[PDB]
Amino acid sequence: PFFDVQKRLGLDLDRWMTIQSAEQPHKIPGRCHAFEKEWIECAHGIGGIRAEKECKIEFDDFVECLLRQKTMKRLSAIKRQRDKLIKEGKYTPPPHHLGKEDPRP
Amino acid sequence: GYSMFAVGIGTLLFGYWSMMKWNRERRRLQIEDFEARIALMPLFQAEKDRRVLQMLRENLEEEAIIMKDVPDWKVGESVFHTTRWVTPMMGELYGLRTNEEILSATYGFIWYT
Amino acid sequence: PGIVELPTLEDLKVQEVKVSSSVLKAAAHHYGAQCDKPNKEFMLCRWEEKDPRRCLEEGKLVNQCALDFFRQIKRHCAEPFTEYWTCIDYSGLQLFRHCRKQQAKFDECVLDKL
Amino acid sequence: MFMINILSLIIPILLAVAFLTLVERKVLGYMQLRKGPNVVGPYGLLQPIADALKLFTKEPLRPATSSISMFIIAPILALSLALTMWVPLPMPYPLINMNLGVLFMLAMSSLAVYSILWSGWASNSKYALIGALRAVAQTISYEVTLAIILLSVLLMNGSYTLSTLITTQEHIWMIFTSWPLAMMWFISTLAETNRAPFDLTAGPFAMFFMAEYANIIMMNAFTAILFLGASHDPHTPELYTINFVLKTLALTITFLWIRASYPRFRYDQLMHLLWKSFLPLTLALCMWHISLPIMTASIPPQS
Amino acid sequence: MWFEILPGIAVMAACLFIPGMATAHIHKFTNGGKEKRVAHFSYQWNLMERDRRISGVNRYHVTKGLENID
Amino acid sequence: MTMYIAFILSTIFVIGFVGFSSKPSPIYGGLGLIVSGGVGCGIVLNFGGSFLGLMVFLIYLGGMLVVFGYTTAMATGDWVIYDTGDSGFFSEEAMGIAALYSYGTWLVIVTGWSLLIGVVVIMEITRGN
Amino acid sequence: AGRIASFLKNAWAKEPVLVASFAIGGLAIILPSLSPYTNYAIRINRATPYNYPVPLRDDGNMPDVPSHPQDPQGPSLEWLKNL
Amino acid sequence: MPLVYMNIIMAFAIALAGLLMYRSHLMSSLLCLEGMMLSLFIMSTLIILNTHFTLANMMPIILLVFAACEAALGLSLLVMVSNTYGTDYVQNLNLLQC
Amino acid sequence: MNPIIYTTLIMTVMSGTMLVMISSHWLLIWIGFEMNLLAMIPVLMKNFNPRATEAATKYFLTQATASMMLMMAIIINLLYSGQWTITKMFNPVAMTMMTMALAMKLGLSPFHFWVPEVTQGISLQAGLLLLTWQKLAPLSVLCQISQSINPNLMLTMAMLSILIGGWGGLNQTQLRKIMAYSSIAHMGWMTAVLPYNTTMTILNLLIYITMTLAMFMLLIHSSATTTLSLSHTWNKMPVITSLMMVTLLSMGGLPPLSGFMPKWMIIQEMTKNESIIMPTLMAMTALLNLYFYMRLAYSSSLTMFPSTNNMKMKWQFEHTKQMKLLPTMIVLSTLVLPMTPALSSLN
Amino acid sequence: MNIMLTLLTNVTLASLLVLIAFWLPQLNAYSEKRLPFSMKFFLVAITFLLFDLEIALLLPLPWASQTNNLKTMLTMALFLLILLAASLAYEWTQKGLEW
Ligand SMILES: CCCCCCCCCCCCCCCCC[C@@H](O)O[C@H](CO[C@H](O)CCCCCCCCCCCCCCC)COP(=O)(O)OCC[N+](C)(C)C
Ligand SMILES: CCCCCCCCCCCCCCCCC[C@@H](O)O[C@H](CO[C@H](O)CCCCCCCCCCCCCCC)COP(=O)(O)OCC[N+](C)(C)C
Ligand SMILES: CCCCCCCC/C=C\CCCCCCCC(=O)O[C@H](COC(=O)CCCCCCC/C=C/CCCCCCCC)COP(=O)(O)OCCN
Ligand SMILES: CCCCCCCC/C=C\CCCCCCCC(=O)O[C@H](COC(=O)CCCCCCC/C=C/CCCCCCCC)COP(=O)(O)OCCN
Repeated sequence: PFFDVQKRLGLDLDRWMTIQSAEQPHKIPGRCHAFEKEWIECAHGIGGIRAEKECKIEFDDFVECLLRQKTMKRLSAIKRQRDKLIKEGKYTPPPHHLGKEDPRP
Repeated sequence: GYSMFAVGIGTLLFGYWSMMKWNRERRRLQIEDFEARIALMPLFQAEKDRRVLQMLRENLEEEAIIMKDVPDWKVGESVFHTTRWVTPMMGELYGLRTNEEILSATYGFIWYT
Repeated sequence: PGIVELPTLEDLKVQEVKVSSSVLKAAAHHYGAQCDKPNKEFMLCRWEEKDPRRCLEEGKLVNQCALDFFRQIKRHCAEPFTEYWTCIDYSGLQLFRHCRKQQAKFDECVLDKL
Repeated sequence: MFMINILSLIIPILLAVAFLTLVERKVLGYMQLRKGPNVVGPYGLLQPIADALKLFTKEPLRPATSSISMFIIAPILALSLALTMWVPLPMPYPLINMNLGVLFMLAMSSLAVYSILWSGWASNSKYALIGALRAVAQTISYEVTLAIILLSVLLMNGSYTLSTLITTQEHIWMIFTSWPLAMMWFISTLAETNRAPFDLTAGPFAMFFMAEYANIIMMNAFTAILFLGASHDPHTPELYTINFVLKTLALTITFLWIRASYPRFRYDQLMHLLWKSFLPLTLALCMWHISLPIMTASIPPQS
Repeated sequence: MWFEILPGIAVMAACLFIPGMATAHIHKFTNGGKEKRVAHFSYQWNLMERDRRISGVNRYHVTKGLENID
Repeated sequence: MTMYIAFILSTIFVIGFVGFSSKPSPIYGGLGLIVSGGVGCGIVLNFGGSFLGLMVFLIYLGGMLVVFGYTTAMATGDWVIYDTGDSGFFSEEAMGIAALYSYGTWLVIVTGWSLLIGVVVIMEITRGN
Repeated sequence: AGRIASFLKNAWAKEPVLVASFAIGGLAIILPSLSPYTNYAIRINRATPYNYPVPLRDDGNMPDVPSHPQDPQGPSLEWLKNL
Repeated sequence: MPLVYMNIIMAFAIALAGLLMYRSHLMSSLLCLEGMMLSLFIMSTLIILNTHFTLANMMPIILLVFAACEAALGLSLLVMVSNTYGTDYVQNLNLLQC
Repeated sequence: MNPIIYTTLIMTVMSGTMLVMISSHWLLIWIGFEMNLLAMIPVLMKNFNPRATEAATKYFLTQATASMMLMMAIIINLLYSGQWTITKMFNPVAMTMMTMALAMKLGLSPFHFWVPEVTQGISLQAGLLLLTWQKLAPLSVLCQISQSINPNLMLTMAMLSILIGGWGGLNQTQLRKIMAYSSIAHMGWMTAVLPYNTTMTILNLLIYITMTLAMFMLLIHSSATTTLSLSHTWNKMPVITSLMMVTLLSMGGLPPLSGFMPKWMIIQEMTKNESIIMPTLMAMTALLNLYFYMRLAYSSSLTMFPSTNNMKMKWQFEHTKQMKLLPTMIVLSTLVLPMTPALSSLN
Repeated sequence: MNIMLTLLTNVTLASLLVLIAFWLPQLNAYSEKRLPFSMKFFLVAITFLLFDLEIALLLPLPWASQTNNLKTMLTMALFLLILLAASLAYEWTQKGLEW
């Protein structure tokens, strides 16, 4: 099946592209560098089953960074409630959200 | 026959030498420009941090005002289990702002030609 | 899970540097040479803390130091600097190569005065 | 004030390709020991207007049995590509400043063959289809060498930006750095636009003619910018505009001269010429131009 | 004689003179008498936005000089 | 906001895919494929990947679909997933793509060998006999 | 030796394009390993600052790291200026 | 998961269904395969650019190259079929049967 | 074709399979699959004829569809977890689609339809290579992700494959179609033990490869394609018919022959996981394979079919080319039961 | 946005001019009265496609020159171009470029 020639010879044929946080050119960081680093360090040398059971918090944070489903849900809820209130007329946006603010450098 | 080839090769060599000198000068000018940018960076970083924090604070104030009636809402609740600082998305800053600056922030660099 | 903490708007109030990008680029080299210590302290703090909320004081310090630098420039070498940054501003790419003459005048003036 | 800029870039190009026909007739006539059109108007100046009026008032010979859809689509695509292939060009400030201008020009030039293919397919004739197939094969074959030469030359520029080509050739023309690539590029542009010695072949006909001549002028302006750089003073762009226009006109006159001074190739002869004389030399010179900046430590700046 | 070809060519020259300078002039008129700022690499775009926010008129070409430093 | 321009382009992409998926008159299905490819390149360019979009528009449309048409004729919600910081004084996509020669030596080797074997295979198949 | 020279003379006739292409390709392959300026090109590429140089934290045992840009310690680009 | 990814996967599924429908004209089958490939390219490009996975920017180009090669191969086979039958109808390939 | 070109294409096929097996990146695995498919097509078309062309185009269509499905699964897995390494799939939909892609590549039912026709159209040499070598990459990939595969899908596909192979083998007369259905049934047997023990999968793969290599070499030695052409063999080389009958009995699972080792062992493993109904069903189904193997043996060796006069001339000429490793293949496929525990070598 | 406006203007102008040229002569009433399949064309099309793919591989060279791994980048670029040349040579010697 998997004949690990690379680890036997220390060649690094294709291991540099496997993860986001592995020696990017000009040290350009990935969007989720910190979360991936945390999860990788949590799950190293632990085994698949134990990594799945024990490092679930880090993987959940990593997936949240990748897809941001919960952030989208929260923003959508806030926007919908604001729209409902502005339809009923009990809420008025501040000048900052109307373009009348004073911008800063 | 030999003269034509000699003339061509001489022109090639002269062009190569001139381009070598000019390209080295361009390298030096590029390094100078990059050093100017490096010198100017920290002020821009400080201003960016201040602007991001102010936008987040304004969004938090508006969330506190709006979410007052929602029963189970916790104002300013993080969605990450960790307490580490997380860079906000475009939507986390410009979520409640007007649409024109939303478009500017998300598309100005790509659309500027 | 948890509540994020954000500094109050009174903590983010500081005297902004209200000069344009071309003006900043004109004096970028002298600004980097003279104002190096607060800038380096702020940038090291930014890279070590990995948190914008833990580096507000250094940001205020770098703003104040830049304002002091520009006040000195305004006090001593206002006119050569004005010509230099006008020339830098005219170009689309804001190239230093265009007007080395004005740069030389500004450099000699600021070496004479400060 | 952007639509004004687009119109002021479009209309003069159409007028230029209108008067290019008159200029070509005059040049060929005087090279053939005669005069060109000199009866209509002062010196033939009114000839293009008369030709356009005659073409637009003549009944079209629609086959009435082919696919009208592609028949009307093909001139649209040809003219649209010919007009849109002018906007990246810096003279000296491009209308639309793009980082990857050269790749955009290459992509549009590659798309240009769809008009030929669709016109041949919708012509509803086996002979027209065969002619379209030969034209398509020739165009794609020569565009391969066009692309290779373009990247090999740009290796000394630093990036794909067209404006930077003005900065690279500030002190010396790129004609001296690499003349063999320039000559092969000139022949490739001749063969791409179906011009002698490579021209084997009312309304839509005029559409296609304008598209072809606009492509001629575009290719020549691109060659002038790429290989014959002009000094650019930021405080007076009129000097650069005049120099660039003069070089483009010189190259167009050279095109007409070459058409008037040579016989024409066969199809197999030109295919052999490309595949067995240009491509090996193109690969060798591309390797040489890859290796040269590293050899001489003269890598161009931008990245 | 041969110089009779010159008129028509001249017209083409004019028809090729019109675009270039036109753009240049527009690029000045819309941008306060200066060259249009090019923005590659996404760092110069941040500079343009900073100038736009600094100016107070919402135009980047309005340059606030040293007189604004108080 | 531009009526969800990313969503408009995605819907037009889906419409073109439906149009050419019915497989009517393979030349017309081809035309639908060019339309869909142009829309997809528009999506990629709008997102920010200029080089990859131009790569599609050059390779795919200019060469590969053109060869397809040649052979046929011979026969009978958004804007929220984006970033916050800047890319510096370069384009990240161009640097990552140009890292093919300094990092991806293995990828270059295998792709070149595959292309050479593809040439050999095409010659062997089309030889006939 | 004689056969190789005769073959080269034969190829230079009736096939100059292939001879020129092979000569240029061979030169482009061979020459960079001999040119002394390639290390200069590598050094020039290395000396271009693309990212902000993050300062190190002082601990009193860094004599080679300058405390100010003007200080003599650190790499110098005088060789590039002389080029 | 935003609507753009959903639309791209929907396009891929539609192209797969078109490939598997098989009315006639094997050229249409090849066109459906290449539509699936184009959808794959778009989706991968969006995913890689969104997360700033810099070193993965190589992946689309490589993909495209290989896929295009396959297309070429497929076309060759199609040609031979026509050269044996005079036309490329799918129903003509019925000599071999289970 | 030219011998050098044929050798180069064979090296490229083997290199693609090796790249699939030795790589830890999904993109590199997909590249290996593409290289294998690209170089495998001319091997089918070495003897040009309409049947070979049709078989090659069917194979190309199926493999291209499978590769596209595999790439889509890789894309979804990357989307839901930014990982390129071949490990736990981290997504149910991606795992399902990748399982279908690998089933298409392998030939498991209901994606089995292409195997009999492709085997029938192409030659014996091409068929031998396709039947044994092709299985190594998809099986390695499946073994590498066996901890994530859904047992229901794999088990039902394996059961369907065994049923379909057993039923379809009864009707066929041509030997190549019989071999195709035999391969389908053997892969149904082999993929059923993937969720439990991959070592049993590898052992069954090795035993099946040895048996089918021996049988295909015997069929090439006595140039017979249909059943009657094989029946004529006894008049010239009776030893070949006897060895072929012994190998056929081995392939049916009859003890103490080697072909009994996998099935038995596989059953044992599924009995350790309290799976009792399924092994019984697969055994009673493999009885059908045994039946049509026995019919072939009756036709070939155990009875003497009528001969032809011209066969006399074939008595005077000897087989000029001898294929090495045929006796070794026969011995390894018939008399290696007593060394069953060597499977602990994690072969 | 600017490029979209430019493309729309170009297409609109071309379409308007084409339709007016098609319809201006239509106002005035008037009388109003295969097998071959050459293989060489397909072969040249396929060769162009494959060389286009190799050019697509070669394209990022202008940015590949600034890597500090000049030896490795140079080796890889020359390897790609050598493989392109070898493919052309194989096509040449086996009579793949004949009409
Ligand atoms: C080792 C076994 C040799 C015999 C078996 C060969 C099996 C098939 C041949 C293919 C295997 C060749 C191994 C090449 C692996 C590439 C990685 C290794 O070579 O290191 C590279 C060294 O590069 C070398 O120059 C590779 C050159 C090899 C390519 C030239 C010939 C290849 C031919 C292989 C067969 C292809 C078809 C046949 C062609 C004749 C990396 O360079 P480095 O700078 O440290 O790292 C850069 C990354 N950073 C930025 C993180 C530091
Ligand atoms: C008929 C039965 C099959 C016979 C097969 C042919 C026999 C001849 C093969 C010649 C030797 C085979 C291998 C050559 C030795 C060097 C290779 C060695 O390094 O490989 C090791 C492994 O060695 C081989 O696996 C063992 C080969 C022995 C096969 C015989 C077992 C058959 C059992 C039942 C029949 C009894 C024998 C009958 C006579 C041969 C490395 O193992 P490792 O990389 O860490 O793990 C990879 C596997 N994983 C991924 C699943 C974990
Ligand atoms: C010390 C290191 C130096 C590095 C080496 C670099 C030096 C290289 C020296 C040689 C380079 C010369 C390459 C030039 C291109 C070669 C093209 C070629 O050879 O093809 C011709 C064919 O070319 C043509 O005939 C094309 C004619 C097309 C009509 C155009 C007529 C030319 C007149 C127009 C002037 C050209 C303008 C060029 C400048 C353009 C300005 C932008 C030969 O073909 P055949 O005669 O059939 O022979 C092959 C069979 N044995
Ligand atoms: C190791 C470097 C390789 C990379 C550099 C070259 C890259 C690109 C160039 C090669 C492209 C492909 C070449 C394909 C070769 C095909 C050969 C062939 O078959 O052509 C022969 C003819 O070619 C030959 O004669 C054999 C090869 C010709 C010479 C080859 C090279 C000779 C030596 C080169 C080096 C010279 C010495 C160096 C001098 C240095 C300066 C002092 C048949 O002629 P036809 O055109 O088919 O017939 C038409 C007329 N009826």
